[PDB]
Amino acid sequence: PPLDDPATDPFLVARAAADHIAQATGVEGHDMALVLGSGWGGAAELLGEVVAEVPTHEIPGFSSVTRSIRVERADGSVRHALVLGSRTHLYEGKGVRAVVHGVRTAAATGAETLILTNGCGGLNQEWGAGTPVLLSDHINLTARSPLEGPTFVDLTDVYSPRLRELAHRVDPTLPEGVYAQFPGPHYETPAEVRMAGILGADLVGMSTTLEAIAARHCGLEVLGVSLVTNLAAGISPTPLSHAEVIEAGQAAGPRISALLADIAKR
Amino acid sequence: PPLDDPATDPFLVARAAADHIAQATGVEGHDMALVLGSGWGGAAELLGEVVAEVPTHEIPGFSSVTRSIRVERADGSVRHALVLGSRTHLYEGKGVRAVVHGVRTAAATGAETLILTNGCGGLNQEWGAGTPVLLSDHINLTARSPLEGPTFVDLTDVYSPRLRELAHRVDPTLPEGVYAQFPGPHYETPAEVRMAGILGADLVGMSTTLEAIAARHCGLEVLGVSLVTNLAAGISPTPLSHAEVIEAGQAAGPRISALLADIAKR
Amino acid sequence: PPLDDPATDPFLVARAAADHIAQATGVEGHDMALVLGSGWGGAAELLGEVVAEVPTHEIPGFSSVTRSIRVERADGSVRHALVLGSRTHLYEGKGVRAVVHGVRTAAATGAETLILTNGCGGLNQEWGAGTPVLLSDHINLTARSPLEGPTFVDLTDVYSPRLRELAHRVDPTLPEGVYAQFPGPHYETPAEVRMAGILGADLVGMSTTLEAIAARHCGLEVLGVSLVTNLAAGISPTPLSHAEVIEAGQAAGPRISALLADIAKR
Ligand SMILES: Nc1nc2[nH]c(I)nc2c(=O)[nH]1
Ligand SMILES: Nc1nc2[nH]c(I)nc2c(=O)[nH]1
Ligand SMILES: Nc1nc2[nH]c(I)nc2c(=O)[nH]1
Ligand SMILES: [Ca+2]
Repeated sequence: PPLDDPATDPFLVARAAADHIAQATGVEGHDMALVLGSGWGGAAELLGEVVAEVPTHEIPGFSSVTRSIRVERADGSVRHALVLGSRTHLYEGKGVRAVVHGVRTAAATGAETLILTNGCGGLNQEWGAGTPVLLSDHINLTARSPLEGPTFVDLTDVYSPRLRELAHRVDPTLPEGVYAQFPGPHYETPAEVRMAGILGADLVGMSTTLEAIAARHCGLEVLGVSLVTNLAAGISPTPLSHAEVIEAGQAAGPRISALLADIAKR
Repeated sequence: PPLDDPATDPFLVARAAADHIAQATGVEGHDMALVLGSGWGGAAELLGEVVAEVPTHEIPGFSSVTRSIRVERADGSVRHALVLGSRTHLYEGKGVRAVVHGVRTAAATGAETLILTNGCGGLNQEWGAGTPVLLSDHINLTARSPLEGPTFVDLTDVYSPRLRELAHRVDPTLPEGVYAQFPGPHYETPAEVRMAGILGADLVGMSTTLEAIAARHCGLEVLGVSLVTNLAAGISPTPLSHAEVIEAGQAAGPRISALLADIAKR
Repeated sequence: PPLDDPATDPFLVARAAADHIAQATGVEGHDMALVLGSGWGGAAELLGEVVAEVPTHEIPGFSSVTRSIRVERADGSVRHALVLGSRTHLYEGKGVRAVVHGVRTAAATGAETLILTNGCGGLNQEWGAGTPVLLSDHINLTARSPLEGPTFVDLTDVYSPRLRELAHRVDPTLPEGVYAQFPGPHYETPAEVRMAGILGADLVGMSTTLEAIAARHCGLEVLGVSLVTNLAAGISPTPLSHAEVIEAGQAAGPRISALLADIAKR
């Protein structure tokens, strides 16, 4: 049944998603899932040997290619990473269920670990375009929640200290920040960015927190990595050019992809 | 007509609601109404003589028991209190009309006083779990409103000085606070809690302000009382276990039940 | 097709609107457009010669009178100002598309400059009721966006410095401030007002920013002018009576329409 239909149980569709993915991939269960956001598009190429590719629109609940990858750890053991193909934003109007469907499907496949990445604007002048920042916490400014009902979930540690420790083994220099989510799709005015800051955020973007609350609700351990696309409006006196931003964004691709693939082995 | 349809006038449903109530109870008009939040389930047991109980889902506009209670005052005269059953939340996804329908039903019965109570997280460390707090003002962070048109209504004193005066005669030690309504149902993150602080809140919860605005627009005097369920996330260095919370919550039962009962007689 | 039909292209409907206007008015294109807000009702009477009046409920996508005005310039040339009739608020529940249809219809007629006016409450005590204020930036607190897709648009200078400079050649005494948009229609509680102050706003109201973001997306140069209806709740020690507000409101009429006429010539 259609995820859009309020009578529909969202987890029942995630269930059917998971069961399709297992049949189409020959992988009974996965161990971790990655949501590659703006800028990480090739961040999974060094994850490992692709085991299966599933036309994403073919999976229950969805509507480009979801990948199943054998991650090989140093001791030789293997994990199975589910790389979600698409991504649906809150701004698309498709409902919060559609925004978090990837996450709940990740869950149903048994992937206890979730890696959420995104592109965003930075409020700390110390982190320029290209800088990856670990999420230490978040501020959901969407006035939305992906949970329906008396689902009183606790968010005291949405972003697992365990996982950031493992990220800091791969690169002890990665800074940490509080990520704030705006509904988007438009960008923030300088007065809005000052606001984000006053409220305590170090980063601003238009995704991830709904996904994160959803995942914690499913009992997942969540790693959150932002790739600062460029300083937020009004932060730097000398704003980068749009071409400069896109340029600083491509430059990061190899580093960023090296990062994920390494963290994923642990 | 069903409240869910934009065509329906929510007030006409309220009217049907109050007419059902006067018929079923034999009480032609109530004088005051009480909404019992989390932790107040038994706060109306010393209120007075229960004259009638109406299964809530039987009153037009709803869908668990609504009560008419006689309040015997000092001077020997009576007052009838309507104790609204349910309490539909914004997060239930049934619409803002469903949220404030009880308040409009109460207004329709002729109540001129509304007491709203709720359970919330506290940000003042002085107010441990079990602490009742009068609302001196609120901050509605739901980006939603109960009013549907160029209905420009004044909120300069949503929480009546008169009623807080009376409550202080009953118990001059009730502190007062500014309450913030988040849409929920998830709880706030340590960063969002600090944020509520930064914005000027002393308390965070998932209800009440929509109801209060609805009420003032209907001309009622509002008294808001919160019951700190437990310090908000990240507030206390030392979290209280669930046993401590549920425990501090039950110990407060006798006090708030006596509080309302006294307040109702005035 | 109807605008609230998600499959409908909001821009096709703007186009259809621009075409109706062109034939109904005889003017092939407009150069600028004005949105008359609360208190600006007669602010376009001195603009110039009314070349045509089109009942609004008659232009595609709408549902009082939309005006086509010839503006005579210093060098003798002329410009055409499309003065939008109506004005649909976010609160009416019609959808964000109907809120910014006016703007999109203006752009489609070829207008390049847009003057957004509104009445609002003020947080600065030096700007009492009747004071016109220019917007230097805004804070959109509605959790909504007029944009429906990966439409990533830069909002670093929503309110054109160019125009604000012209605004100041006309009247060098106009102060500037940051505008906060609440979804409304209920007004703000004293704490919500302090909140807006802490967040960086000098003015609070129920419109403008979604339109502005919409204009900026269409490539329009935006000039935003508020008229302080009166001080925000809890700001002034001695609040004005509603009689004093409406009065201060009308006494500003001639200055306000002189202002727009002079600005319209440039
Ligand atoms: N809101 C918001 N979203 C973003 N997404 C990206 I990539 N960069 C930004 C940014 O600066 N602000
Ligand atoms: N938002 C919110 N609602 C609550 N309800 C209760 I009981 N405790 C809380 C809390 O800490 N936050
Ligand atoms: N939100 C808001 N809108 C307004 N519109 C006008 I006229 N005055 C106000 C005000 O004080 N607050
Ligand atoms: Ca597993």
